[PDB]
Amino acid sequence: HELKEALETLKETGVRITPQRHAILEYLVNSMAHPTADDIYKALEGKFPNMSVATVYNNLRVFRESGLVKELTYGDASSRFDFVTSDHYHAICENCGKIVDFHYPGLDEVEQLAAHVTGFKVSHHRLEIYGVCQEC
Amino acid sequence: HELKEALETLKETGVRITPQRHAILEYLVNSMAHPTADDIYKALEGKFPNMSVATVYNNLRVFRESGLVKELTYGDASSRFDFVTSDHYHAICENCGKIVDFHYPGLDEVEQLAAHVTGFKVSHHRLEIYGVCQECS
Ligand SMILES: [Mn+2]
Ligand SMILES: [Mn+2]
Ligand SMILES: [Zn+2]
Ligand SMILES: [Zn+2]
Repeated sequence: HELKEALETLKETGVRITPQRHAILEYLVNSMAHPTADDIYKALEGKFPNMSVATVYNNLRVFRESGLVKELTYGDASSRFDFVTSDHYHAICENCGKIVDFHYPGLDEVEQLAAHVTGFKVSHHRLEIYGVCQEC
Repeated sequence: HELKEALETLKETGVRITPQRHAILEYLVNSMAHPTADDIYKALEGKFPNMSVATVYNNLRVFRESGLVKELTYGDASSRFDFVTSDHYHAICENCGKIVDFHYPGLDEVEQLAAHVTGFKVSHHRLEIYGVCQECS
């Protein structure tokens, strides 16, 4: 399980798992959205009455640092979060902004090709597909 | 041809070409960098003593709107600009931010595949490749 593994990964970097830090994870696993802190907040305010939104935004910043989630920094504005379940391409709606998952290998090529044509130690690549829902 | 065609396209949407508006283009064609307003500014302050940075930032915003240049919005603070041609790929330096340009036909595949697996009216795609120089340079 993705819970099981992730929970051990926290232990590994030190991070102790309080009941709320757990609740945030279980949510990130189950919710096949790409939620923002506030969606996590209002979903979990439960239940966790004394937890602030910044605190969500902090736990997430912990999880990010220990490679248990990616921060979709784009853009503006508020930030979205995936879960490094891996991996993974993003198709976004130009209108509502929803984020269907989808996979496509491969893929390299560049890495490999550009590495050739530019003389660059290629770290990784980012690929986004844009369109519309579903309408929306 | 580069200039010739572009100059005609301004004429097309109406936009009149003053000496400075011209100087900006010739620069954008010649400089196979992906300059920012300020690189264009300090390069052309010349020569064009009375033209402000915002003015550059405006003519470029004109050129953008009439599809003669793309604005590399990413990111944070300053914006980069690339004189549109065809059609087109970017590999970025994680250290100094240099932008080479490569080409990988193609393409698509998805676009097409995703369109199938998600039920989307796929407009376009964006692809960057990240690495390091060259060391840098
Ligand atoms: Mn995703
Ligand atoms: Mn380019
Ligand atoms: Zn939509
Ligand atoms: Zn570099």
